[PDB]
This record gives sequence, C-alpha cells and structure tokens, in this order.
Amino acid sequence: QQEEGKTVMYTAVGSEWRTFGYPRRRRPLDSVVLQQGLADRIVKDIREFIDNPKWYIDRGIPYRRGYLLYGPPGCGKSSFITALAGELEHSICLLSLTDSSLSDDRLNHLLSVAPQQSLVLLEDVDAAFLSRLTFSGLLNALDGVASTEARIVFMTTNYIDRLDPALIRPGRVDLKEYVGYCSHWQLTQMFQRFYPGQAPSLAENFAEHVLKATSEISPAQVQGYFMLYKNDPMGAVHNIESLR
Amino acid sequence: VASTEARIVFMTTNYIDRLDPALIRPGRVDLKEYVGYCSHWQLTQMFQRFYPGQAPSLAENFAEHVLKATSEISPAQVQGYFMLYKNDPMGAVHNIESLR
Amino acid sequence: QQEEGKTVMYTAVGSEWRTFGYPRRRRPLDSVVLQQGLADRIVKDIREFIDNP
Amino acid sequence: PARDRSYAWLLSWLTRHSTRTQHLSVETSYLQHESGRISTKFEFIPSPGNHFI
Ligand SMILES: Nc1ncnc2c1ncn2[C@@H]1O[C@H](COP(=O)(O)OP(=O)(O)O)[C@@H](O)[C@H]1O
Repeated sequence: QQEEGKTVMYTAVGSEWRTFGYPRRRRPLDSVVLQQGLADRIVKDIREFIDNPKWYIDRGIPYRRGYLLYGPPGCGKSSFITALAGELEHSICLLSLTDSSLSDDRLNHLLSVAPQQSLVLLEDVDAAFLSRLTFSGLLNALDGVASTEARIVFMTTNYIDRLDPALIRPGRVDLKEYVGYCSHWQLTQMFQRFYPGQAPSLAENFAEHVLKATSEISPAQVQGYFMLYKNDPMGAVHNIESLR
Repeated sequence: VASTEARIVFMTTNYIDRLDPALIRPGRVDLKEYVGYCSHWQLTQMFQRFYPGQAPSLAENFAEHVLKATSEISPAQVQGYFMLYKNDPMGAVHNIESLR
Repeated sequence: QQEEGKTVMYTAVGSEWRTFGYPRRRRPLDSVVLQQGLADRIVKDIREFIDNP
Repeated sequence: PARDRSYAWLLSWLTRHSTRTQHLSVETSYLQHESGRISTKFEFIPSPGNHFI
C-alpha cells in the first residue's frame, strides 16, 4: 500500500526502444471524461481480451488486438490512452510514424520488439497513409506475425476519411470509436471534477450556457477556460457569456 | 556437408512448377507434400475447434454450405469469417449464404 | 509440470543467428488442421528420422 | 544438499503431500516488472528441524 504505481513511456531511436524520461504519475481514469459509455465499453473490451488468453491460443488465432480513436483534435485521446495504461499497469510505447526517420522495415522491427505488458501508440496515422514513408507498408507490417504476447496497439487520428476500410478488419484495428465534442453530461462531469462540491443545478446551467454559446466546444478549450478562473466557480459561470 | 547433427530443413512455396525435379532428391528435399483447400472433414474440424461443443450435424451442414458456395475457400478466409461471428455459431451458419 | 514450453525464433543478421523477440507460446498441433493424414504422416516421418540416429 | 536442484523439488513435494504441517517456513517470490508491476506469491516450505510423513 506504500508503493505508488507509475507509467513508463518508451520512445524509439534507431531500431530500439528506450526509456524516455522518468516514471510518471498515473492519471486517474475518471479524470478524463470522453462520453456516456465509451470509456466503459473500451475498458470492458480490454479486460475481456486480457483476461482470456486461453481463448486465443486454443483456436490458433494471434493474441493481438487493435483500437482506433478518431475525432477533433484536443478531445482527450492521448490522455485517455495514458489513463487506461495506468489503470492496466501497462506502459505506453509512443511512436510518431509521421516522422520520416523510420522506414517500413524499421517500423516492423520496432513493433515486433515492443516490451512485454506494454502498450504501443502510433499517433498522426493519417500522415503516413496520405503519403521511409509508406501507406500500405505500415498495414502490411501490422499484420505480420512478428510480435509478442498481448500486443495491444492504439490508433488515433483527427479524421477517418483519409484511411480505408481495409485497415479496419480482424487481425487489425477491431473496435473503432469516435470521440466527439463535450455534451451536457460531459460538461457537468468536468465542472464537478474541477470544483469538488457545488450545486448540480449550477453545473447544469453552466453546461446549458456553454452548449448555447458554442456548438463545437472542445474539452481542451473547457480546461483552458477553467484554468483562467481557477478556484472561481461563480466568476466562471458569470463569464460564460463572455466566450460567446 | 557444412552442417550439424540433425539438420531439419523445411521448404514452403506457393507453387511447385517454378522449381525443378533436381531439387527433390535424397540428400535434399525428401518428403514433399501438397497442402490444399479446406475439405468437409477439415471444415467440420475447424467448426468444432472454434466452437467447443455443438451438434455435429450443424457442422456438417456448415461445411456442405461452404463447399457449395466456394470451391477454392482457404483456411485463412474461414478463420477470418469466424472472427466476424466470434461466439456466434448460429449467426455464422445463417450467414454462410452471404459469402456466396 | 509447472514449466511451460516455449518456441524461440532465430533470425539471421549478417552471418550470425540472433534470438529475435521473446519466447513464444507453442501453438497446439491439433489447432492447425491441414488434411486427413498429412500431419500424421509428417509427424511419423520426423519421429522416425529423429529417433534413429 | 542444498546445492543440488532436488532440494527445492523435494521440499515442494513435502509441503504438498503433508498439507497440515504445523512447523513451516515461508519463501516469497517477488518480482517488480517494468512499468512498476509488482508480482508477489508466498510459497510455504517445511521449517528446519525434524518432520514425520
Ligand atoms: N475528457 C477530458 N478530461 C480532462 N481533460 C481533457 C479531456 N480532453 C482533453 N483534455 C485536456 O486537453 C489537453 C489535450 O492535449 P493533447 O494531448 O495535445 O490532445 P489530446 O488529449 O486530444 O491528444 C490535455 O492536456 C487535457 O488536459
């Protein structure tokens, strides 16, 4: 009980995984609020996949699963990935495929030598697919059997139209989810999270005012606005009309 | 002769016509085998392996329907189709005609 | 009985064999179904070759 | 002797065969995996002295 869990980020240089930085504090899962039940669905799917390794080995199917998260930027995708990794006590292996330093063979080698009990995150997947750089080479390398036990891979991108349905298939990305802008439930959850204990009607009015003012409000913008009025709920509520 | 004790070597290829009979000889490839598409026995074995415990008649009907629909069905395609209807044998059986 | 066997893949770089990746779980033989008796024939031939040095 | 590997095997077999051993010692398997994952398990072993089976 005196030991605090930490999340370790693994960066890739050349054809090797390196421990970038120092162990980080694990962000609580409830801190990130995406939607009504998207977090629950993703957590349940991940728990089912992890807790049933006998199912995959007996049927001779690779113990590999992939997820895709597409939505507006700043919607809390990477934060949710970090929170999920902290909950599962895994480690994220962040890799930017948008860089031209790595090639298709280099990407396959890095993805095959990923540490055990570790997650791999490949952001900006649209850039490589749109175009060292390759579009089909990455998906060919993903389907390669060169991997380890329980290779969980997460896909995140701003838009999904640039990709193709061939990417989404068994043995590849399996459960894609769309993260959207804040809703009334999301806004009131954020308001009660930032300010520990207030009138729920006040939070509801705040959420309604924000929804009326803006239609495509992002959670990053909400957090930035909250930072302006830190430890000031009434002033923030009175200043909602200022945002317009 | 540059080898060690018990040097077992396996050859795999998509087609054999590109090679020559000189390759197949003692001191070389010895027991060549041809792997083919799924059969009725193979299909029912796969069905009972993926789903632990069902009616063998259901598996036989599934195999017959697959054989009628496709003549060159590959086991990889069968596994991929099973992944679509994971933990869903009745739906998979009803969706055999969908493959055509 | 508490030890689980593993299969190790050896890759080749330059003129040397290297241990690629980590030890993998051994896929059961019955999981792969090729034909009526091809697996049995191959297994029997391999066992005969190994067991008679 | 303790140097031989049959020591641990015999002790585990003893602690299994004689479930109700009033005198016993404890062996802890502790492994802190990367990313701060701690795995612990208590293996109980017969204590030094005399035992009857
Ligand atoms: N659901 C959320 N709950 C709390 N904070 C969020 C949420 N979504 C976004 N944020 C905040 O917005 C910022 C987004 O930064 P960034 O990681 O660049 O974008 P994204 O999180 O979309 O990958 C984070 O610092 C985070 O604090």
